[PDB]
Amino acid sequence: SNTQTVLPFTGLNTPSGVAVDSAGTVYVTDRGNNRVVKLAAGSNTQTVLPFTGLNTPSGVAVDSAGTVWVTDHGNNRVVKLAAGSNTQTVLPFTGLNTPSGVAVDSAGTVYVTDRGNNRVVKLAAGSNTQTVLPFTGLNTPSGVAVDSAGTVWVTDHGNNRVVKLAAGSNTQTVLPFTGLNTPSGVAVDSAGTVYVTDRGNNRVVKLAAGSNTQTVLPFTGLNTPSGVAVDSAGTVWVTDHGNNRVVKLA
Repeated sequence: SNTQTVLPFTGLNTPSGVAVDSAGTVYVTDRGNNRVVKLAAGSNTQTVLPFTGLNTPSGVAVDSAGTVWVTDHGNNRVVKLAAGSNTQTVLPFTGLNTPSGVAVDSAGTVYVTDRGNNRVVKLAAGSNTQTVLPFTGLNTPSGVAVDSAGTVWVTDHGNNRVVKLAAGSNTQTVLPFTGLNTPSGVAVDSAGTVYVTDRGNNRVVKLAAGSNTQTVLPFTGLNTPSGVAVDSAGTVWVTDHGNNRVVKLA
């Protein structure tokens, strides 16, 4: 489209994370207001999800069954709400320090960027014991994404790079992005295109599947974009954190 639309959220303050489910519902962590909000496709009226006591919520993910996971960055925990639940559940992660991003795969496995500990942790579906993924050399990692094949992508925020780890691998690959300044969010689509919010450069970039060099997306007037999500139609949603808004691009 090359023409962005602003989503009709109201009263956002420094929105951080964004996720989109199969029905086109958009979930946003309204980080400055300690709340998570959602907008149904073609809806005009946002709903506030019944989380309690959040402290700078920073990442959000949503599975096929509509369960919502949120990184409660200030409380060193990850919380979830099942589709029809009014009580949040704290996941049995241990030792988290300022957790930032979260992603969930088709099997229900949850991946979290444990930002203050420079590591990525996972809770396999049906398991109560976390494992630490074998990334190396991370510095204050923020965004995380997982594709259909179980490959995990991480924005290595402090090192201005984006890395990936194939499932069951001891091999970390640095992706060929260029000139990144504080990459903070990452998304991958079913074709394997990777989208990254380049926060310090006020732009969003992508490495199209099969390409050796990045493209800058035709967004307009971004200020410190923070999070990115993609749906099955290729629509890109970005939390334009410094402008207290959420933008999308078909």
